[PDB]
Amino acid sequence: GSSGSSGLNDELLGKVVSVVSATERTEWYPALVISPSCNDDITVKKDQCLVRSFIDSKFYSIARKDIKEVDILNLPESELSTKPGLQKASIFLKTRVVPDNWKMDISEILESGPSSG
Repeated sequence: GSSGSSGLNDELLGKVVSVVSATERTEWYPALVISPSCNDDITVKKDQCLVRSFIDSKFYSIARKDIKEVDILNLPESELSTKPGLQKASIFLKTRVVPDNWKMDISEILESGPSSG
């Protein structure tokens, strides 16, 4: 089980992050940073980056200056058990595998085992 496939390795990107609201520095939501590969029209400012929400799973364009490391997998079961954007996010921090609803580039790699059998 290896299947060489380097999908741009990063520390901040490809991981869950907390987005700080511009209308409320307090309010923050989880989002899986990503790059506009498929989406073209999606114009990402120079000080902006594409992310993947863990609530509705929508594509938002925030500023990296609004993002900041977070501990979703460190959150209490109370927050996760409740907060969705967190839970899912956390799940991806434990299961390290987004839902088929995302289909990043692993959910498919799953398949029926390594290669039939």
